[PDB]
Amino acid sequence: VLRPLDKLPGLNTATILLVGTEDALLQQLADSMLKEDCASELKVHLAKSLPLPSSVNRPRIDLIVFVVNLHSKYSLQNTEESLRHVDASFFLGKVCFLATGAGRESHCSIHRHTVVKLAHTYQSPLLYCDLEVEGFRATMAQRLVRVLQICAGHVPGVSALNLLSLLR
Amino acid sequence: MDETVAEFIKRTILKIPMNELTTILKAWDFLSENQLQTVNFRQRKESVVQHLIHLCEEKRASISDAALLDIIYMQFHQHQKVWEVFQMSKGPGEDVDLFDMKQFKNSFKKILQRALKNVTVSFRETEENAVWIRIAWGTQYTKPNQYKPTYVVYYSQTPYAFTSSSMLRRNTPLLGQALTIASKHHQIVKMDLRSRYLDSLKAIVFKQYNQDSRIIHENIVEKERVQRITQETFGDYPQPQLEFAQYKLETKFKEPLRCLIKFSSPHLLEALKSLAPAGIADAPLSPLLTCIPNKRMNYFKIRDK
Amino acid sequence: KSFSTLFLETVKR
Amino acid sequence: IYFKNSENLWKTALLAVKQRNRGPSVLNNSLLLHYINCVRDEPVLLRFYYWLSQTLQEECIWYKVNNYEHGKEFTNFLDTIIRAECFLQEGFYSCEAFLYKSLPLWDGLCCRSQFLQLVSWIPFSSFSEVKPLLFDHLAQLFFTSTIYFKCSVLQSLKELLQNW
Amino acid sequence: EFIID
Amino acid sequence: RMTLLLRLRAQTKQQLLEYKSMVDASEEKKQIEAKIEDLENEIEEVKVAFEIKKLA
Amino acid sequence: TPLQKRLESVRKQSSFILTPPRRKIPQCSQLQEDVDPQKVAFLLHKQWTLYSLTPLYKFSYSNLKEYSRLLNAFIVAEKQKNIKVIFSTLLGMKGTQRDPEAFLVQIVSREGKVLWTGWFCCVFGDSLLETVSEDFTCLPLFLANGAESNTAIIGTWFQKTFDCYFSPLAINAFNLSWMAAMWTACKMDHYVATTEFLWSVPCSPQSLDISFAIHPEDAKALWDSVHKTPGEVTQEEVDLFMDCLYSHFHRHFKIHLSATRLVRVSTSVASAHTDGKIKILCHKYLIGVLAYLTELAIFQIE
Amino acid sequence: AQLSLLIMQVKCLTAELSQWQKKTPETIPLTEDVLITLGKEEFQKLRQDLEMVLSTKESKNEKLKEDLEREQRWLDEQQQIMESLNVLHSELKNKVETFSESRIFNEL
Amino acid sequence: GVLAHLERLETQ
DNA sequence: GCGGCCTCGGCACCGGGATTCTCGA
DNA sequence: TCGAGAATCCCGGTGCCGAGGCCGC
Repeated sequence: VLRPLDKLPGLNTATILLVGTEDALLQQLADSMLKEDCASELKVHLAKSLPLPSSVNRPRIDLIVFVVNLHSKYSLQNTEESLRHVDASFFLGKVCFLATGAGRESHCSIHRHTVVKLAHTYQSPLLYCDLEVEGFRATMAQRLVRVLQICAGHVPGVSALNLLSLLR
Repeated sequence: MDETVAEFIKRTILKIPMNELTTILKAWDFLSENQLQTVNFRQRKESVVQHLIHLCEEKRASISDAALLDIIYMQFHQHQKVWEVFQMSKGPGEDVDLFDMKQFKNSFKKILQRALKNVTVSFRETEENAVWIRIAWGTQYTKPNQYKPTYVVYYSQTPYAFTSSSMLRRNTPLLGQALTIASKHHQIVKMDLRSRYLDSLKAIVFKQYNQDSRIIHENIVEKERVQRITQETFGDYPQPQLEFAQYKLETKFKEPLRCLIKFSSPHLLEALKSLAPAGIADAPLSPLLTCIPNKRMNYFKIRDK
Repeated sequence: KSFSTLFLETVKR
Repeated sequence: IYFKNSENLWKTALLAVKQRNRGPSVLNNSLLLHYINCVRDEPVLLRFYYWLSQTLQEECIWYKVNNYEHGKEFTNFLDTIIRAECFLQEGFYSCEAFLYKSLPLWDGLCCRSQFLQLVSWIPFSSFSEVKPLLFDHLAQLFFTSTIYFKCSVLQSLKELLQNW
Repeated sequence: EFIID
Repeated sequence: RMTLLLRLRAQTKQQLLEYKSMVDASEEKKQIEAKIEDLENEIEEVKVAFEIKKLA
Repeated sequence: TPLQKRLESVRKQSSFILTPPRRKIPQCSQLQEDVDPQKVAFLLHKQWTLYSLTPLYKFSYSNLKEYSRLLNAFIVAEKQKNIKVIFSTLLGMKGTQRDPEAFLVQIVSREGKVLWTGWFCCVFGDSLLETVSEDFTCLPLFLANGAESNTAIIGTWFQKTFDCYFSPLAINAFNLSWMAAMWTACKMDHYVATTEFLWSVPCSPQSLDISFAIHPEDAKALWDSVHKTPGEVTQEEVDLFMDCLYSHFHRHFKIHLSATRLVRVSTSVASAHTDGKIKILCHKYLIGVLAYLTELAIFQIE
Repeated sequence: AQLSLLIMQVKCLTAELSQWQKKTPETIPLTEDVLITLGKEEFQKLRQDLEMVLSTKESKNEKLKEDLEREQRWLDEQQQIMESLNVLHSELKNKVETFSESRIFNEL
Repeated sequence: GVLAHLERLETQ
């Protein structure tokens, strides 16, 4: 079970952990999220399911974006299954719900209300995008990285706790 | 230069594309080197399909070689007309010491015209040592139908004899019967391997195919494992089955629950290989789906056990 | 203090 | 073909004649846009709503196949929509209806200059029925994008304030 | 067995 | 470096801010229509508690 | 009321307030009034390529001959760029009495070789009737089946004369799974065809497709396992039917079907694709299948 | 989890507001530097946005002059269609309104 | 406008 | 080597062959 | 009980519109 403050922070390290069943798209999103030379260390983490095999030395994880591939109902059954292994103090600010495949709206095995209901019943931001195309990735990557500096505390005015008060 | 022959040649010459006109017209030998220059192959389709057939009107083309033209057309277009695989089986004893291509041609045509008295069987002993039988069918009441022939690729001394699954009529049990009695075998069995790529069926039935620092992937110990298990089940260079690899499931849901699964891909065994690493499939990918070439079978009929 | 970079950069290795 | 004339040889003399006389569905119609500006009628603002919704849907689904070359006619068509609204001065009822539909799916810079001028012309609704539908997303992207999108929203909402 | 698991 | 140590001070005066907020929330031990109302009256009252703090 | 009602409808739709449409199992729709048995029976086993059709401005079900001539003279002119066009009101393809009567558009070529057979129907589509004015006769559904070239010509004619616009209706795999579930929930007998679900995995290099074809009676008994509340099927019941398919496929082939997308759900009621070439109408439930299809067309229009 | 998260949200906003009110402005440890490092950084960033904001406020009056011309033209075409529609209203008043049915048959 | 301009300082 | 030209070919909808299963020798 | 006739499940063998090639400006 992941907790927000189980590890100590670094200096400029903002460790986000992507969550999605498909992993090539997660790798593409991670590549785009490090393409821009931002002012923060960006030890991006990938995964498939929140059990997250127990390996110590994992840094203080500052964001978990649940990439829910709307094209595949698996990406929700593997998110909702993985949503039960997140600490309740982790769901406040440091949780986003990416919904890739939205907008195509013809491959969607999942009605975007269902991801809306999931991201509202867990009280966390829900950021639509279409991760397959770099044009909508290289702008969602700069949205996840500015949410990153909010949850990791790099912007010295806004906490992760202040964040969800903005994205309600 | 005949009925159901000249226009048959016309219908098999507009079939062949413009690029490989020389390739197929050189091999069927009616157009010698001198005849190739007379017709300008690069001009038009209706021009060539009219001048070439005239070049057989002077050559008095017969169905015996018109069918050979169709054979040579399919030898480069075998990736159509999905192929069944027949498997012969001799009992206990020595092998076929006499597969004389002349004798096999005799022992096949004689048996086939014994019952199907009006058929135009045309063989073509290919250079890969595999006789490429083509059969135009027709009962005694009708003329041999060259519209829908049943090409049979019998590998010369092999127990396996591919077959173009055209219509699966009452001749199919006679197609196998004539095949297993011409070649000195006793039992003909449809392997139930049915693929559109004969160059892959040949591989399967002969087992001839295998012979950043910032991105911390947390499930690396699982990605490595799934990549491993997809390399000991799909070793290297899988062959394209590209076939409706059916699984006529008859199992109870955990009385039975009938299913008729049909995996359909332009390249199946490579599509399955990129499944588990793509997250669609579990790492041990259900030998029912890995052992398609290992069992030399894709049209499964599984039950519960 | 601060393993961070004030150590890691100085002990660059 | 199309008024391609052959009097060009005569147009030596006919160009002298010109010199001698010198000496001796509705968006791309500015002269007709004034009509729809003046009729707030039912079957014309609906004959026009259904065209805008099915042009901002089909030609925006056109993004999902090119996103680069289709991103210049859509920009130049959204510019015509924007100009038609700046003239006619009320937000087209498909302009908001497309915005609520395509704001959650929207990125920061995909037709930002056009989308955030559409927000300006949004029929004043309640700011209790338009806030959750749109302004809860012009904060979902406002707080995650750079300054250059941030300044493009308080400017967008600046013009929205005047248009309300 | 006929690996129906 | 000083700018980098300044980015650290700042980041840590907010990471300890988060740490103290969480441990105070852990130190402590309903009307959803108003549960967001007594959620809103801080996001306005912490807001006046820290906009004046940032303004000082 | 004339527009602002539609704006409030758009607000309600975009709000996405607790959607799960517990739908009534498609009830046996005894053929209402006329419903020309020859015509409707000809219209059943034809693969309609769905489109979403905005309401037609200034349409009337009296001037069918004038539109027939105006479109016939336009189609054969697109050949200049042998054909007869027969607009035919269907008189019974409507859910409620206030719905506009569905009417056909057939490209009849000598004999009655109906090349194209268009079909506009508005059944149980009273979420559009009560929001559009009287001048528009709204038929959200458009049904092609003729070549795509002729559809992309009659659609242009309809845009030119009626200000109606054809977005190609694409049933998403969510709606596809819904209809695949309510059609094995029906009370039919003598199942015409097996309940096939053509999946299509999202592999980047390859495009493997799966035909999870179930025995139609076996899927009805599997549906009864997940069917608890009668009269109406829920989203959870549909998802449990689909997950019983998933747990009978990943059980067998170890590939998660839920990670794939539906592309076609053949059922004894009505086949249904995704990319548009969707509605085959095997049985005479077409006023219910068309009810779902029109309700889906409203989603695209509104 | 919606309610179980709202309760922890109010519990966390309470802690954060009780900790912000605890945060007195800590200007005592401010900076040992003479602040020229931070000063000539902040004016230089000012130089970075001042060119970047003059470039935007020059386009602002560019588009405002272009739109002043455009909306002056729109106002002209509007007062024209206003006076024209008013004179049409006055003229169509009691000119075509004085239309009798029998007079319409006599004109036929 | 300053929106069409603000889209070309994002790039430049 | 491009401009309006043209020709194969994947996908898919409509037409007979053999299996069901009902009735006559 | 069994033998020919009809219908219809299973998959063709066909129809027909995008893609690739190709010849003036």
